[PDB]
Amino acid sequence: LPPGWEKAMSRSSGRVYYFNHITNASQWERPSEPARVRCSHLLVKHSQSRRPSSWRQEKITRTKEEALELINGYIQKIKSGEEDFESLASQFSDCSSAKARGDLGAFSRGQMQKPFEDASFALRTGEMSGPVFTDSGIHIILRTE
Ligand SMILES: Cc1[nH]c(-c2ccccc2)nc1C(=O)O
Repeated sequence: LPPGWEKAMSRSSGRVYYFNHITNASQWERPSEPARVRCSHLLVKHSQSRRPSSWRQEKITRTKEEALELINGYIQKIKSGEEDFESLASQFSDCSSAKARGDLGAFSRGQMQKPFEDASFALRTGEMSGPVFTDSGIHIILRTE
């Protein structure tokens, strides 16, 4: 299986699924290095973020756990097709890239927070991460190129 991916057992179904420990993605289907990738993200900040402030809210007070709960709700809606990623990034991301539907442009290794970068380089084009934790807060990442 590709970088980060491991086979696991579903705790509800007893069905096998696949989990990626670098991107925190999980899916039923079995899965399948560029100098550069392009990603969008949706950032949810919490009270322990390096800067507990954003365009959305002068003082961020939600807890880390309450942030993870928001992130998980947004991932469920994205995966159900109830909302799309760009639209949740625009409305709800605590990063100023929200104004570009979360798009960060192309970057190479050596530029982003390491957990952010490793998750980005382990997604294939089109794929979305699970919750990715950095000092900025909690991220959903979409690799677009
Ligand atoms: C406002 C913001 N954006 C990001 C970020 C983090 C990883 C990748 C791209 C942007 N960090 C922050 C921060 O305020 O800490």
